[PDB]
Amino acid sequence: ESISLLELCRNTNRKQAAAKFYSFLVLKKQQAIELTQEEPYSDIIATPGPRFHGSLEVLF
Amino acid sequence: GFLKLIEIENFKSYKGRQIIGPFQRFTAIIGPNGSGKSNLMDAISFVLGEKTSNLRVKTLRDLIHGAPVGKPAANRAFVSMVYSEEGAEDRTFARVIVGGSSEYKINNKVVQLHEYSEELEKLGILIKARNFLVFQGAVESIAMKNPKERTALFEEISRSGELAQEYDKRKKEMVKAEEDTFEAARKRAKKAKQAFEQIKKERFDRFNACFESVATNIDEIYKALSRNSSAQAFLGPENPEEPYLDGINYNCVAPGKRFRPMDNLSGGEKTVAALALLFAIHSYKPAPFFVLDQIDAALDNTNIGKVANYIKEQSTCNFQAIVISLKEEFYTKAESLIGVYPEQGDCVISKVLTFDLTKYPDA
Repeated sequence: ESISLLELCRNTNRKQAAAKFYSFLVLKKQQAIELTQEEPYSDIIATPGPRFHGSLEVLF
Repeated sequence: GFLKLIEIENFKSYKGRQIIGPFQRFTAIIGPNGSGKSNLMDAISFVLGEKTSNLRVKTLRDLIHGAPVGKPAANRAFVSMVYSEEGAEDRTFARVIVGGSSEYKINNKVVQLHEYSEELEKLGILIKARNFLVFQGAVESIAMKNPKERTALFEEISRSGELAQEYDKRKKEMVKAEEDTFEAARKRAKKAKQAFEQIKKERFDRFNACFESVATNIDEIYKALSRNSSAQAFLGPENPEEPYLDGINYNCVAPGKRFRPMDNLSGGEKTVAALALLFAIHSYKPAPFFVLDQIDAALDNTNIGKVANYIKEQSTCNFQAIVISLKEEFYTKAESLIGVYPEQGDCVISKVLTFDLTKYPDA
């Protein structure tokens, strides 16, 4: 499955949205997720990474 | 104009071809601990003509992805800057590593470094002076300069210091000719001081043109950084007639204190006073964009928001701000975020993501 950053940030304020974006970077570094972004400023989609096997729902 | 985007190919950890940006008027580069952010700073320095010895390598070839460990991804690498300007076509400035040395290009036309530097200078980008860069530790460096070290800095940035030796030598000749003084001796002394007053007037005018601009701007900057109408900042030459000969005094009225030399301040108060001087100095010769490498590392939680809001305000009109930032209270003031992350590989791979913060409300 997959998680959309823009959907996670719906209804958030600037500091909250920035922290969720930053969490994507950290979770990618930790290999809990993989990231795709089609073009600059498009949605950013997380999918399961090699180093975490639970659910993505729980990761956020 | 504007730094619109950076295009990178196989430069340090930026494997493959990558678009960095587009940049907004205020963009923060952020990411978890890693080679990526500093490598992106190096890419910006590199495309703006930085010397090999200042790019954390011993050979230009080692900037190619994988070259440091003998596994180069390619025999070429490049960084390209797209510079935009309202009413004009975009201009592209590129530096390519070809055969182990630099090839400079403007709009894909190969040029020599002299012309590359000249064309950037016409845009307000001074690659030898690095007027676009606030290096890590620049705040603390300014904070520690005594009055005479301030005068040294003003002579450097105003290019009045380029007239120092001629001033000293013309003054030496004038003193000799005056010491001698039948009528021809009077004539030689008169011409001696006239030629000296010429270089004195010229050194004064170059110094004064820079200093008076910085001195005129520093008060409002210090008020804006302090977010306090009662804060006051003052620069003054110890020797008004010839400021280059003595120190530049710097007194502040911190928002609760009394008129005192910046020396007599401490903590975040002295940091905000040093920041005001740093930004006032950069308001002379200002580049169209300003790259602040981890300026927020020098800040604590009593003034990080104030400095971030100052950059936010200035970025709407006076310059484009590109900040490499570790602290959320600073980078959440930006319009967009460039997030750097690592990818697993034979060598460290860096990639980026772009995020628009303007879509969301404040606190």
